Amino acid sequence: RPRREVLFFPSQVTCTEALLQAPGCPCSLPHSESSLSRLLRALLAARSSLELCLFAFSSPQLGRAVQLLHQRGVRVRVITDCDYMGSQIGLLRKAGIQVRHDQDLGYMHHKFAIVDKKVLITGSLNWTTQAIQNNRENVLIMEDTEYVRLFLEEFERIWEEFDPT
Amino acid sequence: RPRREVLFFPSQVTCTEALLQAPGCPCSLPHSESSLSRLLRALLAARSSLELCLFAFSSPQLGRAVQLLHQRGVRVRVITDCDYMGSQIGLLRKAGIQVRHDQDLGYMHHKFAIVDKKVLITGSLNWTTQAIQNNRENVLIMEDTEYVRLFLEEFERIWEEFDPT
Ligand SMILES: [Zn+2]
Ligand SMILES: [Zn+2]
Repeated sequence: RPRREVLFFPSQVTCTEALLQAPGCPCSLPHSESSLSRLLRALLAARSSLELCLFAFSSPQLGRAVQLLHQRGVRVRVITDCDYMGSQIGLLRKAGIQVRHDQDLGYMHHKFAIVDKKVLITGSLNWTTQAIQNNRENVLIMEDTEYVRLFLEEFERIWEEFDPT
Repeated sequence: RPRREVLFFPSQVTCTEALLQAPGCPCSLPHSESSLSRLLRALLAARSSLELCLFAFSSPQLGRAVQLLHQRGVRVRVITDCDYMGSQIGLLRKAGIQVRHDQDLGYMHHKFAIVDKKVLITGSLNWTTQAIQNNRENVLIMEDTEYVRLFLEEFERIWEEFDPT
């Protein structure tokens, strides 16, 4: 019953235009699933809340997904290692998504996301196009109440530590 | 019944001299458990096989643990991103442990270990003293037959790809 998946990267290059509600498919890419499309779908399943705790976040596809969730009324909170001050984090911040951050020293090295306080997405993968398309990486997607509890506790500790006020 | 733990880092600094069978405790460090001691114990529980697939590996404590397992007759196979050509990987290689490697370009970005084809240890953590003592990181320790199967399959694919012959 409970979701337990693992995605291995590098991801196959596939079309995500419909998934990401592209404005305006006739493209040449495969229209089938990949590790990236599976990750996107896990995130886009969010109806209530998304916590993101990511060392690095520059993927425009993943940025678009998070944008759409914010536009849908999902409560999005993001922690990254760098403040990123046309970056994705810059665009998320401009859209009104709360982003808190570390010293850009390497210290905040988690790569996880929590969807609706019920699904934990966690791996070796930094959310960058370079890593997604080129690196050997893993991302776990788990509906596990204890892991979600413990990761949400960690998230909230880091969230409060980085409160700009 | 099945093990499902998560270790969060940075690790408390605690004594590991007895655990790592130090030659020759009167030290000033706490003699209690930490995220690092828990990781060490998970590895040292190996009786048969250890597969390590690690972006970076420079921790002398973790190096010592792997050494001891090799000396105990455990079948140790290591994949790292860099060839490391007094490094830990150098010392493991000299001791007769088979190490295979990537291009030192960032591509081999996993941070996992498989103990006795039954426990998967996987996280955000690179096995370096700097990361262990300073970074916010997670390491999962899971007795999960499907995750172990799929991670062992991935390991073997990478192992064969990097066969020096
Ligand atoms: Zn298309
Ligand atoms: Zn001691």
